[PDB]
Amino acid sequence: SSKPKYNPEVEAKLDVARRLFKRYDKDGSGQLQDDEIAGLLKDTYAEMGMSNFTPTKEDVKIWLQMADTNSDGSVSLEEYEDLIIKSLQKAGIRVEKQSLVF
Repeated sequence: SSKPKYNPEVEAKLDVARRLFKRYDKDGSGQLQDDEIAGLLKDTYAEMGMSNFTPTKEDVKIWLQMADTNSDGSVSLEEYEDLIIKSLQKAGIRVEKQSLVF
């Protein structure tokens, strides 16, 4: 149970999906639909800069379940963030863990 803490180069990749997420969630309750994720990613990647690299449906189902803990059965932004990470690796983007020093 680790948080999305990576280099400042990859972190920016999450800020994008975070700005587009709210653009989809009409309920404005920080919650989004799963079936909408497929289409949401289409515009997400574009803003991320990733080209010629679409998130496979076989993988998406995995990323969701990986964060589909015991709940109503919906997808939120908190989970949608970590998803992008695994979706970026498939493209060939190496993401390592970093830690600041107080």
